Amino acid sequence: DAEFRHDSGYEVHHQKLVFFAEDVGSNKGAIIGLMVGGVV
Amino acid sequence: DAEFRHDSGYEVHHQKLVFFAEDVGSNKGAIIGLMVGGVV
Amino acid sequence: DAEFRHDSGYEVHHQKLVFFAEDVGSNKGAIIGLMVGGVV
Amino acid sequence: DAEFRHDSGYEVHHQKLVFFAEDVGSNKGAIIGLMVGGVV
Amino acid sequence: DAEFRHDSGYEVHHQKLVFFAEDVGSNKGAIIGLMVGGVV
Amino acid sequence: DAEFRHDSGYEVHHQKLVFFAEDVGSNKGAIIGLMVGGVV
Amino acid sequence: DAEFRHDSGYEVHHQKLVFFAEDVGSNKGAIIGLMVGGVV
Amino acid sequence: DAEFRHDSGYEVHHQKLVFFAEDVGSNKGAIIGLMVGGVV
Amino acid sequence: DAEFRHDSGYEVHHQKLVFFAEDVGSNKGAIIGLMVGGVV
Repeated sequence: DAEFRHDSGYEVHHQKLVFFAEDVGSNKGAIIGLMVGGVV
Repeated sequence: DAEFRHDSGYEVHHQKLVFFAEDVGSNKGAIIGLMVGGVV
Repeated sequence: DAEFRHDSGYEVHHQKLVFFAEDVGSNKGAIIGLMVGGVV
Repeated sequence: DAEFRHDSGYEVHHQKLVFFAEDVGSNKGAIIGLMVGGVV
Repeated sequence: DAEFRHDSGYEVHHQKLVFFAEDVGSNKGAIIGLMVGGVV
Repeated sequence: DAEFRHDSGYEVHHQKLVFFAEDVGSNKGAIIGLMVGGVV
Repeated sequence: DAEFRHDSGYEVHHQKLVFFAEDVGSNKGAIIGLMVGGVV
Repeated sequence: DAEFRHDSGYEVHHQKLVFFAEDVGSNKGAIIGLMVGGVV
Repeated sequence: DAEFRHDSGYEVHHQKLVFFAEDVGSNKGAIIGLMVGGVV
């Protein structure tokens, strides 16, 4: 029979990162625009 | 028979990150725009 | 029978990076534009 | 006679756009920053 | 007589665009930074 | 008589574009930086 | 004797700027993102 | 004796700028992204 | 005795600029990305 267009394209994400493990916390500047595991 | 378009595209997310483990808490600047595991 | 166009192109991502493991936290400059595991 | 500076610069706007006419409503991502007919 | 500076420079805008007329609505990514008919 | 500088330079804009007329809506990537009819 | 890490990095700011001294107030556009003497 | 790492890197700022001293205020466009004396 | 690493690198800034001293304020375009005395 007639088969119309089927919607799809499911997203799936799973990261695993380490940030600032062993480090002093002196007067650090301003860090930004930082992002991971995804878009926008 | 006639089959109309079926809606789909389910999202699924699951991260695991480490932030500031062992570090002093001196006068740190302003960190922002920080985001992970998702969009926007 | 007639087969219309089927929608597809599902995305899937999974990284694993290490950032700033063993390092002092002196007056570091401003780091930005940093991103991984994805687009935009 | 003496003529001081006259204030002016009146704004006027009038658009006409079509957004999402005939389209399924599956799991669409997040659209933003979208704006028209004006500033800011 | 003496004629001081007259203020002016009136803005006027009027577009007409078509966005997403006939298209399925599958799992579309995130569209942004989209703008027309104006500044900023 | 004395004629001081007169302010001017009025802007005027009017485009007409077609975007995504007849096209499927599969898993499209992320489109950005898109802009027309103006500056910035 | 043993001397643990001492917290420090005190901030201090003091500017002095002039904005819009002698100027008419016609239909000025929208100015934003304007900031000084500090971060964020 | 044993001397552990001392936290430091104090910030200090002090500018002095002139903006728009003697100028008419006609229909000026939209100025933005302007900043000084600091980061971000 | 044992001397661990000492945190340092204090920032200090002090500019002095003149912007738009004597100039008419006609329909000026949109100026941006303007910044001085600092980073980012």
